[PDB]
Amino acid sequence: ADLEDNMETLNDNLKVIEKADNAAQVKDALTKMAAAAADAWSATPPKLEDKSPDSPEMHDFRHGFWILIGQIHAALHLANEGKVKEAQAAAEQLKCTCNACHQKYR
Amino acid sequence: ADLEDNMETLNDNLKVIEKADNAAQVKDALTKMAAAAADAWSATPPKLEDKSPDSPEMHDFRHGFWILIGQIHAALHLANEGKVKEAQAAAEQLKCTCNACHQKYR
Amino acid sequence: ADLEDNMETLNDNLKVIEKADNAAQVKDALTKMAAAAADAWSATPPKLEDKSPDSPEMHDFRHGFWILIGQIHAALHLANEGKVKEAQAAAEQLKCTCNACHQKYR
Amino acid sequence: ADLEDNMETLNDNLKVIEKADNAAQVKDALTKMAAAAADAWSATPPKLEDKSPDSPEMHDFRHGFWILIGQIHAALHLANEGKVKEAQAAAEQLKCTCNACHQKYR
Ligand code: HEC
Ligand code: HEC
Ligand code: HEC
Ligand code: HEC
Ligand SMILES: [Co+2]
Ligand SMILES: [Co+2]
Ligand SMILES: [Co+2]
Repeated sequence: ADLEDNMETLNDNLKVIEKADNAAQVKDALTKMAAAAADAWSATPPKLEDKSPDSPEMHDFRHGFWILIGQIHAALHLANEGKVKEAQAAAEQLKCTCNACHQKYR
Repeated sequence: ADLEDNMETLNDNLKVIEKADNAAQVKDALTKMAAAAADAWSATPPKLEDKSPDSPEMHDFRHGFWILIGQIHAALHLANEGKVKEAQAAAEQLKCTCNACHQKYR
Repeated sequence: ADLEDNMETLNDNLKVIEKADNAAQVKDALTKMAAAAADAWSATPPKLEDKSPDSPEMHDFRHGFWILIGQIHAALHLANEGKVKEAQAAAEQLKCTCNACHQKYR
Repeated sequence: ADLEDNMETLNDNLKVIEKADNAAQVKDALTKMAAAAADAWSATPPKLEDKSPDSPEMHDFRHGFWILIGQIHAALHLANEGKVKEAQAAAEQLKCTCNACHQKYR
């Protein structure tokens, strides 16, 4: 999917996680975030189009998704074992990763 | 120093970094925040003084300073590279982690 | 490429790095290793193939490539700074992470 | 405690974890490792004695304990859950962090 749609998927499912009651909903929302992040890994953002696909900026772009994916993965571990509030607090910290990439590249 | 002094250190040195002119000034303030974060790591915040030190809430509290310290290290690494403005942007992003802990435990 | 071929790309490029004489060779090789690692991410290894894709085992498998990719990125960071010796030593240390996953899933 | 005594604690408790047989054993050994890495953070290694305490080298040194403490804390999360196999696998991957710092600064 394109970068914009993966970003909507990330945004929509963070909202799902915030308002969720129960493990299964959080787990499904995180699984979809992980898939959208993995898909977005390979995109070139509008503001880096004139940069070489191996420039530091493009490396650091992919590095932001690497951080995000690890955080999603860890939240998924918590959700998978029923720790819903812990998973939600993990999701609130990973918002900071969204913000840091957005400040540099959005 | 106690937890309240550490937080004032963190807060004050965010302002120092924002208005700094050169890499040495950023590096010194970040060093002070790394020390105040490492010191707060072992504190018990008032809202958790009725939980056990070996409790999921205290482990999360401690984990929060570990996150903050890694982000402070990343910003120092930029300062050690002479990248003043980048280190300053990274110091600004710390606020998201400050807030994420405060939401839970302040 | 399949997992086999990703694994063989990782093996070959470690040698490339080991015998490299400039930063551009090391960067190149580390970039191909990052690529193959990301490709190996989504694979299912034989020894887990009668296992649920949601199992702790398959989560751990994926986590192992997340670890590897992070170390490769750190080695790339050093290569971008022209630190051929540091980047080579970091590359050589990747073998511990290679070996650690092999011990579990091979 | 001195750096040697902390490394002895780290080393001895790795071995206990590899040969442990109940949860509390792993948890207690990890808890001790957590403490020893915390203490060691603030030390100066012999090969870095004639370097500025705020040089990149001493910063990288401290950062290596930051990585190690993070990994110990994730292993401890598993142990505190009853996931002892898990946690022992996490223990094996920590060795790579030991080795990487040793190669550089021991
Ligand atoms: C990141 C850089 C920051 C900054 C700038 C601040 N904090 Fe914290 N903080 C935490 C707790 C539990 C408290 C309550 C302390 C108490 O009531 O005793 C605070 C408080 C503060 C303050 C107010 C201090 C006061 O005297 O009332 C300020 C100005 C402040 N902080 C700044 C806990 C945490 C964290 C736990 C993991 C983290 C991380 C931060 N705070 C981060 C920051
Ligand atoms: C990870 C779990 C480990 C383990 C099991 C050990 N270390 Fe370290 N280590 C570091 C340095 C600078 C030294 C030399 C200290 C000196 O010269 O005084 C060591 C040494 C050791 C030893 C040998 C102790 C002896 O006196 O012979 C042992 C058994 C040992 N270590 C175990 C530095 C670091 C780190 C810095 C970031 C990290 C992390 C580790 N070591 C990790 C571990
Ligand atoms: C880089 C490493 C990023 C991370 C991590 C996250 N986002 Fe992002 N996002 C990024 C870019 C470069 C852009 C601009 C894309 C474009 O085509 O202009 C975006 C955009 C968004 C948007 C707006 C999408 C749109 O319709 O234009 C949203 C809603 C968004 N991102 C959300 C989001 C969330 C919730 C994230 C963490 C969970 C996140 N993004 C991470 C780059 C990066
Ligand atoms: C798990 C997270 C792994 C990491 C990290 C690395 N490897 Fe790997 N490797 C893994 C598996 C499950 C296998 C078995 C593949 C199979 O289909 O049986 C392998 C295999 C290899 C091989 C042999 C290739 C072959 O066709 O048999 C090699 C040379 C190899 N692996 C090397 C290697 C290197 C150099 C790595 C990192 C730099 C590395 N592996 C990481 C799982 C995982
Ligand atoms: Co579209
Ligand atoms: Co492929
Ligand atoms: Co768990």
